[PDB]
Amino acid sequence: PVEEYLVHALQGSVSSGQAHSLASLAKTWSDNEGVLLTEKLKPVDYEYREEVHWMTHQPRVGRGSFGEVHRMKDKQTGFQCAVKKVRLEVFRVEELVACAGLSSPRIVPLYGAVREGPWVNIFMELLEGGSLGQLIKQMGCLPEDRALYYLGQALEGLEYLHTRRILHGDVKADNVLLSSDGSRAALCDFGHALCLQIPGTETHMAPEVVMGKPCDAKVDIWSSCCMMLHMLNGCHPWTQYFRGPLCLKIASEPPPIREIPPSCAPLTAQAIQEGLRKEPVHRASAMELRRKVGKALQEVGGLKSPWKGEYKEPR
Repeated sequence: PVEEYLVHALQGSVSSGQAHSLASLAKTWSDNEGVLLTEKLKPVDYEYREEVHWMTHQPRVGRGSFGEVHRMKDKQTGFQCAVKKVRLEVFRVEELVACAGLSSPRIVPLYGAVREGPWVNIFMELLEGGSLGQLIKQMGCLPEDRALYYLGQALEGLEYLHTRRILHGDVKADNVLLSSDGSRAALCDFGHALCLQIPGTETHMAPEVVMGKPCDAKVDIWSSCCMMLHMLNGCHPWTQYFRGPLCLKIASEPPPIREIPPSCAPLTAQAIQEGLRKEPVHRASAMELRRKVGKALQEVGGLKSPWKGEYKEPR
């Protein structure tokens, strides 16, 4: 109830504050208010309004599944970052509560969040390498060493989250952002996150999700391995082989391990198989798989292939 009391001073205002304060306010989001977490983004006279205090790039172009992620610039500081626009009516408290206060090089830094009208604007570091999703499309598919390298980094992000009892909930290439030189990958977008003790991408769904079973951190591991397949093949699993209601096929069919490219090294194939066990209790954890994937990268000679480089044909 004292938490409830402190939230009142925050309501109706945009302030520069700390992560815990943003999390507490976000709990009330189920007309301009919020907390900005970096001095690079500054409120003006209790406000932070779109096209007034911050502006989106040029004519508005987006990234993300819904074209909801934009480049933006603080008009006062000149600082450039990314904004994810979320509809207030659909906003999930966990999108901010699960990630406010996190600190890991494997998770994209949260810069703040501001409600304005029917919008929750979530601000974060702009990673100028773009998304791993964009990279797969741009390059066709990724060589084995680079795919293992990014899976490894995603799994390190997952270790950090799972230890803290946070389920990401939608691990996929679109949700992995890259530094300008491609050397650093970080998890982003906690829209589907859950605090342990709402559907992610269907192709990446674990059998226990589709079957309505109780879910734990292992769901992120299955999804990360569907992302691995996406990286190697240039397409999602279940894209070929099945052409109807997809959720049923995930439940009834063997894991999509037949999509592992034959040319992959044995430990790569082994790692993907352990992450794609249908029963969660049999599936590798984030730590186990991260060690296996790190070893697999070493087994193919470490990271050698070019950042960008040459278009490789999708399967």
